[PDB]
Amino acid sequence: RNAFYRKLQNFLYNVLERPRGWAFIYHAYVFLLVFSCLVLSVFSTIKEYEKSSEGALYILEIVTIVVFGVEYFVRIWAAGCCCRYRGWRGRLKFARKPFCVIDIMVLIASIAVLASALRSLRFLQILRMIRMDRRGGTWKLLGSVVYAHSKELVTAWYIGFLCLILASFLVYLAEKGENDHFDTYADALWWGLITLTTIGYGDKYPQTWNGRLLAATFTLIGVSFFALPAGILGSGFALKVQEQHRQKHFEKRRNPAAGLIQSAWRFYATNLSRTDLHSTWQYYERTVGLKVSIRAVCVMRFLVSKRKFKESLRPYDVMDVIEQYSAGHLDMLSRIKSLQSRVDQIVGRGPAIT
Amino acid sequence: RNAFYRKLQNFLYNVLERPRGWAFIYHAYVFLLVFSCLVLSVFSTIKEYEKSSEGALYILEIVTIVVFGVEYFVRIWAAGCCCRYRGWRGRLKFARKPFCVIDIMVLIASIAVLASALRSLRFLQILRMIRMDRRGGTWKLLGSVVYAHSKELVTAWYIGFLCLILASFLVYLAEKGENDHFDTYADALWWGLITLTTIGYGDKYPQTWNGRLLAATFTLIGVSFFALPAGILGSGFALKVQEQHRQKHFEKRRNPAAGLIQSAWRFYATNLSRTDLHSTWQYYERTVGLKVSIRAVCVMRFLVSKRKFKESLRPYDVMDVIEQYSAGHLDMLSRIKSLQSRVDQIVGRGPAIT
Amino acid sequence: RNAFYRKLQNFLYNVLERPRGWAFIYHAYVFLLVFSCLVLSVFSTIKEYEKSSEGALYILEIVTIVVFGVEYFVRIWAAGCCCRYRGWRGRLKFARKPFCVIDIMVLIASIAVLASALRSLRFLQILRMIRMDRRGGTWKLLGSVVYAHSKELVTAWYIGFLCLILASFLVYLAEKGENDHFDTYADALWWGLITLTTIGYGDKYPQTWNGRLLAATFTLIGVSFFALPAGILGSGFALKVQEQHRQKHFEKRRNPAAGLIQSAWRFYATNLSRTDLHSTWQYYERTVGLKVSIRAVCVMRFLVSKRKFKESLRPYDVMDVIEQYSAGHLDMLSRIKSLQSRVDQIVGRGPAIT
Amino acid sequence: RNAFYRKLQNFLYNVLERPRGWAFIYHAYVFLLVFSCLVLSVFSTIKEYEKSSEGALYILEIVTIVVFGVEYFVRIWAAGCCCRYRGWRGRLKFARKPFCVIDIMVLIASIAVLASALRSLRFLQILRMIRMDRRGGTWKLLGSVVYAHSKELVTAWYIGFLCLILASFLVYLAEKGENDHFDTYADALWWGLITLTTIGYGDKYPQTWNGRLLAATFTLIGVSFFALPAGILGSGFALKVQEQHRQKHFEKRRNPAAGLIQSAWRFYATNLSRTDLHSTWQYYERTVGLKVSIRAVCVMRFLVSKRKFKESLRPYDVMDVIEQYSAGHLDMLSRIKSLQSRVDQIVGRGPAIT
Amino acid sequence: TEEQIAEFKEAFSLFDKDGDGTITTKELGTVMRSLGQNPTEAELQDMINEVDADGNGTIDFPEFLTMMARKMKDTDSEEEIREAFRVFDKDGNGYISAAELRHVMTNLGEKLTDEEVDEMIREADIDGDGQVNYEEFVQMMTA
Amino acid sequence: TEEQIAEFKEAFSLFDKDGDGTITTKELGTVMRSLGQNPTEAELQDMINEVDADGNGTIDFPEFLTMMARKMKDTDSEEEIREAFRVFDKDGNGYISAAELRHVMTNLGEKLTDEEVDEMIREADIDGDGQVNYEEFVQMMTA
Amino acid sequence: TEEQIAEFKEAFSLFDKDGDGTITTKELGTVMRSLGQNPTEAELQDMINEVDADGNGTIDFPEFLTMMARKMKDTDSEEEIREAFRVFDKDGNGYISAAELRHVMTNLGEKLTDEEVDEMIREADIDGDGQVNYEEFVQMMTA
Amino acid sequence: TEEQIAEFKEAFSLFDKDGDGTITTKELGTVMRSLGQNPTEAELQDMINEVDADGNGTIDFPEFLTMMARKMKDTDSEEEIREAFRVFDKDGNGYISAAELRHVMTNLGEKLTDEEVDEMIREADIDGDGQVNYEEFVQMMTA
Ligand SMILES: CCOC(=O)Nc1ccc(NCc2ccc(F)cc2)cc1N
Ligand SMILES: CCOC(=O)Nc1ccc(NCc2ccc(F)cc2)cc1N
Repeated sequence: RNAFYRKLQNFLYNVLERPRGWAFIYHAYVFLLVFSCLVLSVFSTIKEYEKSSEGALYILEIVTIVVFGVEYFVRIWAAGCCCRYRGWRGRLKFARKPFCVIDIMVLIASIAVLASALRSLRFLQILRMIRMDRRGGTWKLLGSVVYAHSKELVTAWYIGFLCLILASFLVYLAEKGENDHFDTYADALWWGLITLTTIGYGDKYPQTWNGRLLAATFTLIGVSFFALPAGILGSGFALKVQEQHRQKHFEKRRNPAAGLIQSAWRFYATNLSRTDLHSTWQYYERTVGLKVSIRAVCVMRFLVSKRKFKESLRPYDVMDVIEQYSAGHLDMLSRIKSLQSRVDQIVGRGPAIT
Repeated sequence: RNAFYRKLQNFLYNVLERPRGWAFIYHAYVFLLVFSCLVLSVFSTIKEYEKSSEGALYILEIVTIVVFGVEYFVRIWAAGCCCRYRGWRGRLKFARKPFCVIDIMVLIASIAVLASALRSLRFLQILRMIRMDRRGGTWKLLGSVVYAHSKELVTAWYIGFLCLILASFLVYLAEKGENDHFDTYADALWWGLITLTTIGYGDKYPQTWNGRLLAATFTLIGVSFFALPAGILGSGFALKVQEQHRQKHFEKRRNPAAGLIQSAWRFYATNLSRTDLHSTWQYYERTVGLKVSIRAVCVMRFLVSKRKFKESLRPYDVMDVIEQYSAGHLDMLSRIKSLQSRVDQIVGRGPAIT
Repeated sequence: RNAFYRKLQNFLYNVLERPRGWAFIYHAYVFLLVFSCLVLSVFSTIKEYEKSSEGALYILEIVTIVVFGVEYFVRIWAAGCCCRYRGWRGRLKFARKPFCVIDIMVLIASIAVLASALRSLRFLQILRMIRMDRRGGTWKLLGSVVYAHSKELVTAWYIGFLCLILASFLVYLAEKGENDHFDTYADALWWGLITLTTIGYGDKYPQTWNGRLLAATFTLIGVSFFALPAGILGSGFALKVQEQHRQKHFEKRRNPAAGLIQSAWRFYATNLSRTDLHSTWQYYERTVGLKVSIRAVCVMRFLVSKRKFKESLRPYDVMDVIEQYSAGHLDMLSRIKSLQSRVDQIVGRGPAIT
Repeated sequence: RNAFYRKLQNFLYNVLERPRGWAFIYHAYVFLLVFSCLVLSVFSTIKEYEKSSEGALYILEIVTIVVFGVEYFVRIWAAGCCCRYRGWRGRLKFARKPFCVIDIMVLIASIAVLASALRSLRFLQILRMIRMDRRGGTWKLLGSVVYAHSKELVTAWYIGFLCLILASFLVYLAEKGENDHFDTYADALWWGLITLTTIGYGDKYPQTWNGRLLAATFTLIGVSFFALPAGILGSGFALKVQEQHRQKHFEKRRNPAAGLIQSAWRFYATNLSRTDLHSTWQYYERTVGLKVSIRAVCVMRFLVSKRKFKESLRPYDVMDVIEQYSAGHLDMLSRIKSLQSRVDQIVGRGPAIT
Repeated sequence: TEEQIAEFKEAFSLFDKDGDGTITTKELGTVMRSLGQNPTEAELQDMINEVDADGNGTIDFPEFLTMMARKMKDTDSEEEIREAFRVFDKDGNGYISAAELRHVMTNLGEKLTDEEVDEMIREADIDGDGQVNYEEFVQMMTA
Repeated sequence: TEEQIAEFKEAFSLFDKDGDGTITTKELGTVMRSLGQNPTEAELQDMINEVDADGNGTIDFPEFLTMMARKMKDTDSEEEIREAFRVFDKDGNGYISAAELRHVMTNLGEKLTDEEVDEMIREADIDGDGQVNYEEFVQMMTA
Repeated sequence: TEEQIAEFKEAFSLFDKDGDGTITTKELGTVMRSLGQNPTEAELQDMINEVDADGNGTIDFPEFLTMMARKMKDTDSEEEIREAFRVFDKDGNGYISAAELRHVMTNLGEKLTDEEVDEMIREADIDGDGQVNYEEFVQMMTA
Repeated sequence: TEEQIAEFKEAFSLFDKDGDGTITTKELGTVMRSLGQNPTEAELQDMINEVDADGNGTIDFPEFLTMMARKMKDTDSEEEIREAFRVFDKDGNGYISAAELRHVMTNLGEKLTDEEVDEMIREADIDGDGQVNYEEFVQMMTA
C-alpha cells in the first residue's frame, strides 16, 4: 500500500493542489455547497419562510464545517505529495501559512458554534469563499492590467470627475428654487452620481427646461466617460489573453529544452574518472559492465533527448516563418557548404597539379 | 428528368443544407413567418384586440404548420443530394436524428391542434425557432470564447460578487431604521442587484446621507465590474473574427493543395501493369490507345493540377513576406546554383587540363 | 480672370467636393446653422417661449434657405472644376443626381413656404442634415463591419432573445396574481425589454421574492448579452481603423509608383518614328532640336520619376523588415555577384593559361 | 553644502518635475489633501452637520494654502535644477508661465480670504486640482485618439441622432393624447434622451401599447448606438497602449545609440591639431602626456560606447526575428566571405602558377 | 517500345480527330466529351501548353509520345506533392487517417469513387491501420 | 548618327542659353517655362544629376548627347516598372482595365490628355478588350 | 583500450540477454527494468536507432563498442545545448542562478537527486556564487 | 613618432602609477578620480579588455602606445555610428537639426558642455543651417 500510499498522496494532492485536469470539478462543487449554504443563510432573512429556513440551514451548516475541517487535515497529509515536506519537520513546518491559520481560526469558530451567531456566521462563510483563492492571483492579474493602463485610467477618471463636479454644480444653480429635490449641493452631488452612472433612480430630476438643457449635454459626455473604464479593462483582458496564447506555444517549446540539458549533465557526470560526480551513480545505485551500461543508459537517454529538444519548438507565426526561414536559408547553407567543399578540393589539387 | 432529378435534389438540398450563397434568403423569410406568427400569438394576449388577434392568428397557424411539415418531407427527399443516403436504407436510416424527431413530434402536435392549447402552442412555436439552428454552433462558439477567457471572467465575477455582498450588507446596516425599504437583508440584496446592473427601478434608495455615502462609492466600483463581461466577450468575438479572417486566406490556399494530390494518386493508379489499381480505370470505364489516352487524360490533368497547387496559396502578410522572401532568397538560390554549375565545370576541366 | 476663373472653380470646388484640408470648417459651420435652426424649430414647441421662438426662428429660416439655394448654384458652377463636365452638356447633364433632385425639391418647397407648415418644415430641415452625407459612406462603413461580424452578432441576438422570452414568461407566471403590473404576457414583455436593456423605468417590478429570484438571475445573463453588440461593434471599428492605418503607409507608397509608369509611356511615345504616338507631341505642342528637346524633357522627367518610384514605399513594420531584409540580403547579393565576376574571370583565363 | 545644494535642487526638482520613480507619492498625497478639503467644503453644505463642517474645514483651508504657497516657492528654487535657469535671469524669467500666474493668482486670493467666499472658494480649490496637470496631456491624449477615430465617431453620433429624433417624434405622435407626460415635442425629446442613454428615470413612459411598440424597437437600436462611443474609445486606448509597449522596447534601444555618437564627436575633437576643437579640451580642463591621456580617456570611452550602442537594441518580436535573421544571415555572410578569401587566393595563384 | 509507340499513335489519332498531325484544342474538348467531361477551353489550352513543345495550340504526336513515354518519376514534384499531402495532415506528423483521406476525397476537388479512394488508401496505407502516412506514399510513388 | 548629333547639339544650345557648353539649372528652368512648366530648382538639379556625368551642376553637351542617344531599352528598370504597373492592378493578375488605367491617368501624378492615355491603352491594350495586361506592355516597351 | 573493449563486451552481453550478438529492443526494456525503469518500446527503438549502425532493430556489439568508446566531445551539439541552457536563463545574460537550476531540476524533465543537481551546480558553478554561467559550462563539457 | 612614443610613455607612467610596466585597473580608477570621474571597476575592466592585448587585467605600455598611435579612421565603425546617428534623425532623411542635437546632447548620455555640443554642430553642421546632416559627418570623421 505504501507505493499506493505515496502515489495517491502525490498525484491526488497535485489535484488538490495546483491542478490542470479535472480538480476544479471537486472545487466548484464544494464551492456550490458553501455558497448555497450562504444563500440559505440569507433565506433565514425572510420572516415568512425563515423558520423552515433554519430548519434546513443548520443541516447545511453541519455539512459545511465537516467539509472544510476534513479539507484541512486531508490537504495536510496529501501535502506529503511535496518532496520538501515529508513527515515531522515538513508538515509540522508548513502549517504556519496565513491562509492555513485563518482557515483553522474560522473553522474552529465554526465547530464552536456547531458544538445568535448569525452575523459573524455570515462573515465566516464569507471567509470560506474568500478561501477559494489561496493565491490572490485575482488581485495580481487585476493590478497588472491596471498599472499597465495607469495613464489611460487616470485620464478617464480625471475628466469624468470634472464633468461630474461642473455639471452638478451648474444645475444646482439651475434649479435652485424650482425643486425641493435640488436644495443643497449635497443633493445635486447625489443626483450627479446617480445619473452619470446611468442608474436613473428617478427620485430627482430637473423641470426648469433651462436646467434640463444643462444636464442634456453634460450627461452626453459624462455617462460615456464613466462607461469607459469598464470598456478599457474589458479589452485589456482580451488583448492580454491573445498574446499570452501565442507565448504559450513557446513554453510548450521550452519544457523539452527544459529537460534535455538535464540529460546533458547526466552525460557529463558519467565519467568513471568522475567518481567525484557521484550524483548519477548514487541515483542509479539507489534506483538499482552494468555500470558502464548505466552510463550508456543515461547518456543515450541524453542523446535521444538531444533530438527531443531539437523538436522543442514546433511552430509559431513569426517563429514559424522563422522555421520556414530556416528551411530555405539552411538549405542554401547546405548548398554553400557544398561549394565550400568544392573550393577546398580545388585548393588541395592546387598543389596536386602544381 | 432524372438528370434534373438528381441535379435539383443535390444542389437545391445543399442550399437547403449548409449553404454559401443565398439560402439564408428563404431561411430568414420562413423565420419571419414563424416569428411573426409568434408575435401575433402574443397579439391574442391583448383583450382589447385579441378577438381580431385570433381572427388572423389562426390564419398564420395554418400557414406555419404547412410550411414546416412540407419542410420535413422536402428536406427528406432533397437529402437524396447526399451520396451516402440514396433510397430505402439511407433516407429510412438518417431520419432518427434528434433534431428530426423533435421536429416531427412538435409538428404532429401542430397538425393535431390544427385538426385551449395557447400555452404549449407558444412552446411549440418556440421549438420551431429553436429549430432554426440544427447545429448548436451558437453554443459552440460561445463556450469556445468563454473557456478561452475563463480566468478573466472568473476574476470579474468573483470581485463583482464581493462588492455586491459587501456594499449591500453595509448600507443595510446604514439605513436599517430610517427607511421601510431597507428592512431585511433580502431587501438590500434586491436593491444591490437592481442597482449594480445600472437598472435603477427607483423603488428603493438611501436617504440617510451616511448610507448614501456608502453606495456612492461601491456603485462606482461594482457597476463597472458588472459592465465588464459584456465588454470582454464583445472584444473576444472581435479578435476571434479578425484572426480567422487571416487564416481564411490559407484555407483558400488549402483546397487547391487539397485536390492536386487527388490527381497525384490518379497518376499512380494509371499503370497498365497496375490492373490491381482498378480504381480510376473503373471510374473511367463507368464514365465511359483510348485507355492509354485516358491515362494521359487523368495524368495530364494531374500535371496541370500540379501547377494549380503551386498557386494554392496566393498571399498573406507574413506568408506574403514569406513569398517575397521566396523571391529574393530563391533568386539568390538560382544564382548560387549557377555558381555551382561553374565550380562543377571547373572540377571537370581540372582533369581536362591536367 | 479666366486663369483665376478655372483656378478658383477647380480648387475651391475640390474643397466643396471631396476635401482633405479645411473644407469641413465651412461644412461643420453650415451644419451648425441648419442644426441650430432645427433646435429653435423645437424652441417653438415651448408655449411659454414659443412666441419669441418664432420671432427669431423665421430669421433663421431665411438664413437657411438662402444658404442652401446658393449652395445648389455655386456647387453647380464650381463643378466646372470637373474635367468631364465643362459647359452646356456636362453641367446640364450631371444635375440629374438623386441627391441633387431631392435637394432642389426640398429647397423649392423651402422658398415656397418662404414666399402652418411646421411639421413638414421639420421634415425638410431633416432632409437637409441628411443631405450632409451625399455618399452613404456611413451606411457603407456600418454594413461592412456588420457583415464582417455577422455570425457573432447573430449569436448574441439569438441567445439574448431566448433569455428575454424565457425569463419574461417565467416571471409572468411567477407574479401572476400578486401584482396588477404583471397581468398579461404583453405586460411582462414590456417589462422584460425595459429591464434587460438596463433602462429601469421603475413602473413595474416583482415583489414575490420567488419571482424576484427568477429575475435575479436572468437579468445577470440577459443584460450583459444585450450589452454585447455595442461592445462588439465598438471594437470592430477600432480594429478596422488600426489595420487601415498600416495599409495607409502603402497607399502613400502607391501613388509614386502610380505616377512613374505615366512618365514611362511618356518615354515610349517619344520616338520620332512613333508619329502615330501623337499623344505627348500634341500634349506638348498644345502646351507649347526643340522637339527632341521636348523628348528629353518628358523622357528625363520619366527617369527622375523612375528613382521617384524607387522611393515610393518608405517604411512598414513587416515591409520595413522587408527593407532591412533587402539591406542584408541585397548586400549579400552584391557580394555574391562579385564572386560571380571572380569565377567568370577564372573561366576566361581557363583558356588563357591552357 | 553647495555640492548638496545643487544636488538636492537638481534631483529633488526632477522628482518635483517630470518624475519616473516615486514622486507621484507626494503628488497623490497633496492631491488627497486638497481634494478632501473640497469634500468637506461640500460637508459645509449639510445644514445638519455644517457647523462642525466649517469647524474642521477652516483647519483644512489653512493646511491647503500653506501647502501650495510653499509649493510655489520651493518649485521656484528647485527649478535651479534647470541648467538654462540659474539665478537672477533664469528664475526671474521663467515665472511668467500661465500655469504659474494662475497659480499665484488663485493662491494670493487664498491667503487673502485666509487673512462669505464659499462659492468662489470652491472655484479656486477647483483650479488647484486643475493645477494637478500642468501639461494638458489628458486633453492631448484624448484628442489624439478622437481624431484617430474621427470617422467612426461621426458615424455613431450621426446615426444615433437620427434614431433619437425619429423615434422620439414618432411616439410623441403615438401617445399624443393618452398621457399628460407626452404633451409637447420638448417633452418627448426629454424622454428620448433620458431613455436612449439607459438612464430610465421613470417619470415618463408610454402606455398605449401601440406607442410602446414604437419604443420597443427604437430603443433596441439607439441604446446600443449611444453605448458605442464609450466602447470604441475604451478599446482605442487599449490598442494604443499595447503598440506603444512594443515601441518602448525601441526607445530603450535608442538611448544607447543616443549617446554613443556623443563619444564619437568626443573622439573627433581630440586631435591636438584640432585646437579649434576646444570643446572637449575645455570640458576636461574645466573638469581638471596627461592631455593625450585625456584624449585616450574620452576616445576610449567612445570605443567602449561603440560596443555599447552595438547592444543598443536588445530584442523585439519582428526586430527579434530581425536579430535571428541577423544570426543565420550574417553567419552565412561570414561563410561567403571565407569563400571570397578562397577565390581571392586562387586569383593570386592564378599568376603564381602561370 | 515500338508497341508503346503504336498505342501512342493510336491514341494520338484518337485525339487527332481531323488527322492534321497535332491535337488542337477542339479535338481535346471533343474527346473529353466523348469520355464524358466538359473541360473548359482554357483547360484544354493548358493541357496543350504542358504538352505543346512548340507552343502551337495543338498537341502534335511528338508531344503526345513524349508524355505517353514519361513516367511519374519523370515529373519532379516531390516536396510539392508532399506539402500538398501535409495540408490534410494538419498536425503534420506524417500520418493522415484513412478517415480524413476518404471523407475529403469524397467532398473535395475531383472526388473519386469508393474504389478510387479505396485503392488510394490501400497504396497509401501499406501497414494496415487506416492512418495514411503521406511522405512514405509520395516516396513510393515518386521514385 | 551625325544628324542625330546635330539635332542634339541644336537642342543643347536651346538649353545652352548662355552658350557656355553646359546646361546649368537656370537654363533648365528657363526652357521649362518656355515650354510652359514651372519645375522646382531641386527638380532641375536632379535632372542634371542624372544627366550630369561630372556632377558640375550643368548639363554639358557630352551628357546631352549621351542621353539623347540612349533608348528606353538602355535604362534598366524592368521589374521596377512592372511593380509600378502592379499597384494599379491591385489583384495582381496581369490585366488592369482600360477603365482603371484611364481614370487614374486622369487623376493621378502627371495626368495626361485623353489622346495621351488613349495611345497609352492602345499600346498597352494590344488584344482589344480594354483590360490592359501590364507585364506584356513593359516587356514590349523595355526591349 | 583492450580493457575498455572487455568491459564493453561485458556490458553488451549484459544487454545481450539472448546472446545473439546484438541487443534487440526486448533486452533493452529488460535491462531497463533490471535497472528499474519502464522505457516505452519506441524509446528503446530510438536508442537502437541512434546506436544501430545497420538499422536492424538490435544493438550489435559493434554499435555497442562504438558508443562506449565515444566521448561527449565526440557528439557535436555545442550551440544546441547552449540554447537549451538559454531557456532557463530567460534573461539570456549567461548566468542562471543555482536557485532556478536547482528548483527546475527538481521539477522538470528527469529531475535528478539533490546530489545530482548539487554536482551539476558544482561543475556548472565554478566561481562560487550560485549564479550558474551556462555557456562556460557547455564550453567546459563539450571540449 | 619618437616624440609621440615619449608622450605615450609619459601618459603611460601617469596611468602606470605603481610603475610595473602595465596599467592595472586600480591605477585606472585612480587616474579617473584624478581627472575627477568615478568609473565603475567593470568599466576600467572593459577599457583594459579593449586595450589589453594579452588580457592580463592591466594596460601594458604596448597596448598603451598602440591605442595612442591609432586614429579614428583606424577603428572600423562606419555604418554602426551612422545608425547611431539615424536614431536621433527619427525621420531618417540625413539631416537632424542642431536643435535636436543640442537639446539631446544636453540631456542624454554623457551630455557635453555648450561649447562641446557647439563644436559638435560646427563640425557636424558645415553648410550653415543648423540641420545637421549626419552621414556626411560620419563620412568626414571616419576617413
Ligand atoms: C455573459 C452572461 O452575462 C453575464 O455574465 N453578466 C454578469 C454576470 C455576473 C456578474 N456578477 C458576478 C456574479 C455572478 C453570479 C452571481 F450569482 C452574483 C454575482 C456581472 C455581470 N455583468
Ligand atoms: C465621448 C463623450 O461621450 C460621448 O460622446 N457619448 C455620446 C455622445 C453622443 C451620442 N449621440 C449622438 C448625439 C450627439 C449630439 C447631440 F446633440 C445628440 C446626439 C451618444 C453618446 N453615447
